[PDB]
Amino acid sequence: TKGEVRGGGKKPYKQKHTGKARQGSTRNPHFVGGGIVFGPKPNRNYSLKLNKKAHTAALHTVWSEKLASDNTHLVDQNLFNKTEGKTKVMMQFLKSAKLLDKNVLFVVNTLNTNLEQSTSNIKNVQVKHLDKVSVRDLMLANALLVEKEVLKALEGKFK
Amino acid sequence: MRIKGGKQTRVRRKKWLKQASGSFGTRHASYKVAKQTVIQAAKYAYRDRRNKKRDFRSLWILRLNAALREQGMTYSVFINLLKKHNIEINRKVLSELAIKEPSKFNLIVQKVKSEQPK
Amino acid sequence: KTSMLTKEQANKRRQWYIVDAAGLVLGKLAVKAADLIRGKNKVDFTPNQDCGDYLIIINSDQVVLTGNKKENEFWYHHSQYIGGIKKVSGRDMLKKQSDKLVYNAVKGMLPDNRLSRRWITKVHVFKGDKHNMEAQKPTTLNWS
Amino acid sequence: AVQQRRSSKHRRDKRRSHDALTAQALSVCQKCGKKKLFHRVCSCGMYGDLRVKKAY
Amino acid sequence: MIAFAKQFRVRISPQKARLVCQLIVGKKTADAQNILSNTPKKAATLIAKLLNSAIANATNNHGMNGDALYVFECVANQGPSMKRTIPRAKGSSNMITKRSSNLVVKLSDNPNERQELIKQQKALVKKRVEGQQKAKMARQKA
Amino acid sequence: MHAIVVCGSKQYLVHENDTFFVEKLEAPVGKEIQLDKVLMLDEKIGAPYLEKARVVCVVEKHGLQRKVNVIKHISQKHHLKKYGHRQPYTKLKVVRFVH
RNA sequence: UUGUGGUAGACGAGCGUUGUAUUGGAGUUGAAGUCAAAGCGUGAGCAUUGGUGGAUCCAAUACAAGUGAGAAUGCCGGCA
RNA sequence: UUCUCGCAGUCAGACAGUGGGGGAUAAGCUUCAUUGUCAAGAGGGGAAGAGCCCAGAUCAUUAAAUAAGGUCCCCAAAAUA
RNA sequence: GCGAAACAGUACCGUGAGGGAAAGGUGAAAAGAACCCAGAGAUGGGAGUGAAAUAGAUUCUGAAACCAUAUGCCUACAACGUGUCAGAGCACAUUAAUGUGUGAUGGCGUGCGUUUUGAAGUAUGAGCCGGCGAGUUAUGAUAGCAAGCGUUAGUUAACCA
Ligand SMILES: [Mg+2]
Ligand SMILES: [Mg+2]
Ligand SMILES: [Mg+2]
Ligand SMILES: [Mg+2]
Ligand SMILES: [Mg+2]
Ligand SMILES: [Mg+2]
Ligand SMILES: [Mg+2]
Ligand SMILES: [Mg+2]
Ligand SMILES: [Mg+2]
Ligand SMILES: [Mg+2]
Ligand SMILES: [Mg+2]
Ligand SMILES: [Mg+2]
Ligand SMILES: [Mg+2]
Ligand SMILES: [Mg+2]
Ligand SMILES: [Mg+2]
Ligand SMILES: [Mg+2]
Ligand SMILES: [Mg+2]
Ligand SMILES: [Mg+2]
Ligand SMILES: [Mg+2]
Ligand SMILES: [Mg+2]
Ligand SMILES: [Mg+2]
Ligand SMILES: [Mg+2]
Ligand SMILES: [Mg+2]
Ligand SMILES: [Mg+2]
Ligand SMILES: [Mg+2]
Ligand SMILES: [Mg+2]
Ligand SMILES: [Mg+2]
Ligand SMILES: [Mg+2]
Ligand SMILES: [Mg+2]
Ligand SMILES: [Mg+2]
Ligand SMILES: [Mg+2]
Ligand SMILES: [Mg+2]
Ligand SMILES: [Mg+2]
Ligand SMILES: [Mg+2]
Ligand SMILES: [Mg+2]
Ligand SMILES: [Mg+2]
Ligand SMILES: [Mg+2]
Ligand SMILES: [Mg+2]
Ligand SMILES: [Mg+2]
Ligand SMILES: [Mg+2]
Ligand SMILES: [Mg+2]
Ligand SMILES: [Zn+2]
Repeated sequence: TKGEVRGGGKKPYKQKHTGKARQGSTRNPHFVGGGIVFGPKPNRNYSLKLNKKAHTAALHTVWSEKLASDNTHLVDQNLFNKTEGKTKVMMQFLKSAKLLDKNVLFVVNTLNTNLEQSTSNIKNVQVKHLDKVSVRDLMLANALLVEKEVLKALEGKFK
Repeated sequence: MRIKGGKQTRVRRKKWLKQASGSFGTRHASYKVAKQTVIQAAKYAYRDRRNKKRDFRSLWILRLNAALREQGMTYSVFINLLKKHNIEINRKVLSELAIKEPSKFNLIVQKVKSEQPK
Repeated sequence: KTSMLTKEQANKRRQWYIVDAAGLVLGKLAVKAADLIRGKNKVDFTPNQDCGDYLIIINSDQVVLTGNKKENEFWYHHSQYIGGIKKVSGRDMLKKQSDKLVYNAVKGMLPDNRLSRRWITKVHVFKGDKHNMEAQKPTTLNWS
Repeated sequence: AVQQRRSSKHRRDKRRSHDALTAQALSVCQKCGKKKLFHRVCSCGMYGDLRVKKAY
Repeated sequence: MIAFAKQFRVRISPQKARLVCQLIVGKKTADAQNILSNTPKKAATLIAKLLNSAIANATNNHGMNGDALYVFECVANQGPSMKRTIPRAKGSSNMITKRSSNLVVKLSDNPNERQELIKQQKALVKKRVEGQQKAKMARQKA
Repeated sequence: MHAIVVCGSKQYLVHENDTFFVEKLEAPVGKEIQLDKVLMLDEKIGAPYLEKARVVCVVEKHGLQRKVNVIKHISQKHHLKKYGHRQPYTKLKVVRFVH
């Protein structure tokens, strides 16, 4: 701001009898030295509040519209460990499932390591736990593979 | 987020400069004087549209008045005879007749002269 | 939109005329002279093309001024100096320079313009019956 | 005293209209041919038929 | 066919150089040299050097006849200036602007050289209009 | 040979094969319109309007006039309003004069 | 059908700049910038072609602003 | 033009007609009541004019009828008695 | 953006404490122009390298004000806020459009902001051009609009993951 910028707090010229205009500092906003009047500050909040039931309702409708649709297939533990940790196998799986261009999202309840070892060099696809997915991650998916026990936990969470 | 002005001021300034093309010296070079001249020229154009509608009527009246005085009739009575005879013609077309079609203009004056009103 | 009217494109139908100011009133002669010079009486009047006929005035000293204006009305001309205001009575103008009087009277009845210079130029005013303008074959009309 | 109104770029050129230069009259020397300005000794010091100065 | 020569940052001012350049435009080669060699001005022994160099590179580099060259255009463009502080009275100060001129002389062999320049300008305009018509044809095609 | 017609509110003196511009008539280009109000035809001029006298015209184009910029400005009063107008016209040519 | 002068002022609807998020697209067969032209809009504004230029940019929907310069004997640079 | 709520701006006015006060039946003076205009309003008349008269500008038209005012010329438009 | 992207608390100002700048970009690679011509030389014009030399060390792009050159039109009896509406003649041909450039001549016409009852103003502010330059943020209150949850409702703060 005007006070924070290093400069002379003195009057450069006298107030009167000089042909130049009145000035009070060399670091005023309309000076090239530069005192920014308002400017961005690092104390701004940028945060918003949404009610718990409102968030539950948003999640409810987003699950409803995303589920019971195409590319919303059900997945289990067997192929979660049949990947063998090699992303070549998962590329073949996406190619066979015709989900290569889709932003498929894996919803996982037990945090399998073989599935997480893969799908990490793929900037497209990603895997999350049920307590980690949100509204935005759900509707960016365009496709998702949901585990059966994840689905059982979903009805329980909604209550 | 420091938004910096560029191509916004210049484009809207060059529009005013383009409008003030053909002016005397600085009136077409500097944006400020060009803007003032365009506004003043717009005012002039507005006022002279109205004034054109009146001045051309006056010119038609003058030409029609002259064309009648050669035949011994006056404008003030020619229009009165036109009204009583129900003939409805613009002074513009009547003046155009007297300049382009002397014979047919003379026909109109002959009928309004003496023929029974209606 | 509409159809524009016809305007003369610098067309010169100008002709030469002769008038005799034997006993014509100054103002009554000047008004008709101005109308003839401007071409306002012409059927087609385009007011930027000086479509008006020339005119020659004979017997300028024979014009008359009604009433006591020959001794009570003064004509004034001031030079750019101080005191250079010259005054002439109606009688003095009618005797010393009558051509200038008619010329000034006709000029005063014209609009302030850049064409009025040419319009006042086309007025040839003479103080006698003779005139060096017989080579133009000017037609003769009365009281105009 | 100083101008209360700025003089345009047109009045400036109108005043300079009389600032043009004139070409000085020149002639040919009668012994070497190079052009010299009239009524003056040439570069060879030969004015007319008189050797004025030593050659350049 | 224009041959030319240039000189950057000439000490003479453009104002005091244009007065001499206007004495040679349109003049024949020999007559232009004769005029510039006997004029008592400072900007006469510098335009003369530029003119001589231009003649040399016209009859040597570009291959011109040499008896048909005339000064096409001799101008003194505005060059970079130098700012100095002149000490005034009572403690004040002013700014002295040392002016420089970019001199350029151009001579041609064809006395109709302006026509070709106008022709090139016309060619540029025609190519712009031709592109517009071709774009219009493409627009109607789709 | 000549006629005085009233299209819109203006009166036009028209000859054979003459193309004049009138206000928009809401008619497609190429049709054959019949102007009704005729004031003078040949030598017989009707007082209000001639009866049964028709001017047959063909519409050539439905273009727009040159743009007009109306800039209303109240000096030293913080009011500068700007507007544009492109008045539509229609050009039509006389084909035949109905008796 | 009744209307549409307008300062202080109240209300409503929009344009434009920079960036981010989702989609799609263009670009050494030439992007931004930049100049010119006899285009399109009710207004902010938006295109087409050609020259110069040499690597990024555009459209849609939302979001966040150091977001709009003709005036302050305004600051800085250049030039009269 | 009444009631309730949100957001204002305004607290220097001017002139003309009419009834008065102060001034001297002076002021383009000053202070009131009332009718209008300007402020915040262009156009036409007044030769030129913020306030007088005719009126209220959405844009375009080289269409027509009118208000105040005017019709020898400038400058559109008249004649009779 | 730190005053300081460069050798900046430097140059510079002041006895001193102290005050305090501006300035970046060749090309992929210097391959940085051998050689010839003019010149005293710098330099310029060719040659050569390079895709490009109008990328040449003045080194990315190069705007306006400003200064010059030229095709076309007009201008030396002419009272001018410089324009506008009509309008001949002249010269061309376009984002094909009742086209464009100039404007003999006619009608009309006393700038922009500020502050005032009232400014063409003999009131005021700006020489011109370009950049910068003035309604924000944090915490609360009221009102309008909209959404979630609802009649023993509604909603969390700190903190933990
Ligand atoms: Mg700073
Ligand atoms: Mg800016
Ligand atoms: Mg000049
Ligand atoms: Mg001089
Ligand atoms: Mg000293
Ligand atoms: Mg309104
Ligand atoms: Mg954007
Ligand atoms: Mg480009
Ligand atoms: Mg800002
Ligand atoms: Mg009062
Ligand atoms: Mg009071
Ligand atoms: Mg009173
Ligand atoms: Mg009293
Ligand atoms: Mg009183
Ligand atoms: Mg008073
Ligand atoms: Mg006020
Ligand atoms: Mg008024
Ligand atoms: Mg008046
Ligand atoms: Mg209204
Ligand atoms: Mg009437
Ligand atoms: Mg009346
Ligand atoms: Mg009259
Ligand atoms: Mg020291
Ligand atoms: Mg070179
Ligand atoms: Mg430079
Ligand atoms: Mg450069
Ligand atoms: Mg002349
Ligand atoms: Mg004269
Ligand atoms: Mg005058
Ligand atoms: Mg005039
Ligand atoms: Mg004029
Ligand atoms: Mg004037
Ligand atoms: Mg303002
Ligand atoms: Mg005051
Ligand atoms: Mg006052
Ligand atoms: Mg004055
Ligand atoms: Mg004062
Ligand atoms: Mg003041
Ligand atoms: Mg001043
Ligand atoms: Mg500025
Ligand atoms: Mg609220
Ligand atoms: Zn000799």
